[PDB]
Amino acid sequence: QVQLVQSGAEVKKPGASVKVSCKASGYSFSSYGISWVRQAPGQGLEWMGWISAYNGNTNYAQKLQGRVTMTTDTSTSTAYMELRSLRSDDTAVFYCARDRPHILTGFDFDYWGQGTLVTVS
Amino acid sequence: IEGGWTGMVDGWYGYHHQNEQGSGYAADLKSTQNAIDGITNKVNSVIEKMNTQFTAVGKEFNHLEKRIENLNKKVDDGFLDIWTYNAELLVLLENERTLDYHDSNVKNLYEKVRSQLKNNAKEIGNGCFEFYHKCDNTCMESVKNGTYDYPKYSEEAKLNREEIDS
Amino acid sequence: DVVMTQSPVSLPVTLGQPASISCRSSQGLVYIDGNTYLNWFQQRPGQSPRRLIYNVFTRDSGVPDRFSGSGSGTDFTLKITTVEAEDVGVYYCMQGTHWPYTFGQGTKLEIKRA
Amino acid sequence: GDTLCIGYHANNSTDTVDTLLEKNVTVTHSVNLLEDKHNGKINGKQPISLGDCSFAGWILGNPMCDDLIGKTSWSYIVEKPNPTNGICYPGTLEDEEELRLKFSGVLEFSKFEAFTSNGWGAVNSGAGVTAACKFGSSNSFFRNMVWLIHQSGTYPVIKRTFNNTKGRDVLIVWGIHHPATLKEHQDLYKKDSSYVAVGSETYNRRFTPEISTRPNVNGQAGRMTFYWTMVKPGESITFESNGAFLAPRYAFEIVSVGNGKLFRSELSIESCNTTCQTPKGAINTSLPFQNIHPITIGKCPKYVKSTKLRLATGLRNVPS
Repeated sequence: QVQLVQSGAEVKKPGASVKVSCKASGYSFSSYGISWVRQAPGQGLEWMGWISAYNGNTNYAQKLQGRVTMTTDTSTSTAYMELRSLRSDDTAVFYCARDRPHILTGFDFDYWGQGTLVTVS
Repeated sequence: IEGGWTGMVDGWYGYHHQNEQGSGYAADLKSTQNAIDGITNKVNSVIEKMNTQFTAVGKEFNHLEKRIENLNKKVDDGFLDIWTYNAELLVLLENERTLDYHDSNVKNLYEKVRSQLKNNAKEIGNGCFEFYHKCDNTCMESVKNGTYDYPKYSEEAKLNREEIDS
Repeated sequence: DVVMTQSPVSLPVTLGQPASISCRSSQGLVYIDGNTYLNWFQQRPGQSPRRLIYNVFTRDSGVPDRFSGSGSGTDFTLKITTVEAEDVGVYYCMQGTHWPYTFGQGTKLEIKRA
Repeated sequence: GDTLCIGYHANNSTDTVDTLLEKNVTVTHSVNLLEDKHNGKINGKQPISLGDCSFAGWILGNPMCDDLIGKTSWSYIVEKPNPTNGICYPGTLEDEEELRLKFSGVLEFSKFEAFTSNGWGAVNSGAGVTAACKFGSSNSFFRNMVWLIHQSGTYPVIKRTFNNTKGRDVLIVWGIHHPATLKEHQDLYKKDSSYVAVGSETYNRRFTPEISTRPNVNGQAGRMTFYWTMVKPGESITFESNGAFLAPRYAFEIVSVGNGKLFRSELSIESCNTTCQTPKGAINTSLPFQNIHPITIGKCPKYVKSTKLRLATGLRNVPS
């Protein structure tokens, strides 16, 4: 039913590319969309970005524009976040969530991810 | 453009390509997008800054010289008439603005594709453009994102175009 | 851009004393569908968040009748009757209909203010 | 060759909207701005009914209002449009229409005796009953006031004072008798002219009877002008009179204030109201504007004669 499996905890140095993965099972992948959010230590940030399995499309957050690249593998029903140019400020706990894939429909965050710690220093 | 696309459920405006690879729909999301933000802001201003429905009038002494409330009665009835008119009219105004806006966005997307393609394609009666050259998915996506390379295909398009007329 | 202000950042609530959380927006959050969009959600320490309210007045299937979501226009509230134990945690506003959508700040709960 | 086409979206929604030129335009998407749902006629808070009595009947103590007695708190009082019980002895109520606005702001009162009927001095309190205000077959008078008349051929100057030690606003009511002839004045008050002096911490009035024989209403040619005021906490109001005086006997201590307004319909008591409660009903649907009733309660969408207010959100739906 509700199976949104994030990737394992990751530790890197500033300026290296990072790649987080979110698996999903059930019939919940009807080419539906997936968005990703940032949570800085102690205080959360706003959304990071979103992507549509139905129509390849990505919306990225501001001032991250230039580092955030997101993908989807429809065959494995998996989404991917990739942040380049890592920062010590970027050190944070990420998260995945459901979303509706075409703009004719709006948004729905019905599921959530196991969480993936990302440390950068 | 005569009709709409039930198959393009990605947004209000977009594309339907049909090449060697096949045929598919895909909405132009920057324009779809600007349209959504615009219509959302329009609706928000209509609803929020609608009017002060609440009768803030204190009516400390109301009217009462005449048996029933006389001045505030007809004042409220007239205010009723005032918006009963303003709201009907505003609905109409903004709805035809929305339809002309959607029409203008469609027109502009079409003109952008036209200015990119120029000679390397032919215009068709309805909304459609027929290439004088082979446009694979890379060429299609190049047209969509606005990076269509005219000199790349200009020679192939020249030869074909000059051939269909014997 | 949208600004989600939450006035009640800190909330010490005696168990069983209905309290409210206020989200205030810079602009209106209605949409083309006609449905105002803010979906409240709650997070437990070390636990991934889980939503509670859909649009302004729909309760998530997994939400007790205690969690009530209200509001209209730009100012919106969330009141929980007889605040229980697990109800303690961090809360957040939700997407404004404008794509730059803003979670806002956070609001925390306490077991018993006495 | 290959073909790339530009097109818009078509769905199935036929909800139609109307524009400044064309109308019934089938749009792909539209919002209804006009709230026009099923009025649909414990729960939240419970209301009360004034029965065959009016607001005046509900507050003046009209004998037949003995049914009304027993309603201290409410959510939205209900009045019939033409109740049988208003002002049985013909007359008027000074500022009744802002007092009903006051009660649009009152959810509970407590009725208490502010002046004992027999403690007005050597004056007949056991008399002063009329057939116009008869209770059952027997005659009677308003229960919240007492109609004092002479004792043994003399009606002296009487004077009492009330001090609002309750700590809350007290609604007090009285009235002046406007007899039909001079003989009625002499028979009831054993003098030819009288006065009613009402003076509080802020109130100040001297009334005098206006003697003339108005056309008969409920069989009475005389009138009575009833007055009401709000005695604020700490105020000590004093009543002084030597004739033509409808003594206060009961007052109302406003216990709770809120936004419970009133109407004139005959529908069954309806509770569990929504943000806007109307005579027809209270629908949860929250479309910016409504059109069920012009007379509404609570935060309410504006009433509009319209029958359809659908705002176009999508584009012109034309499939195939």
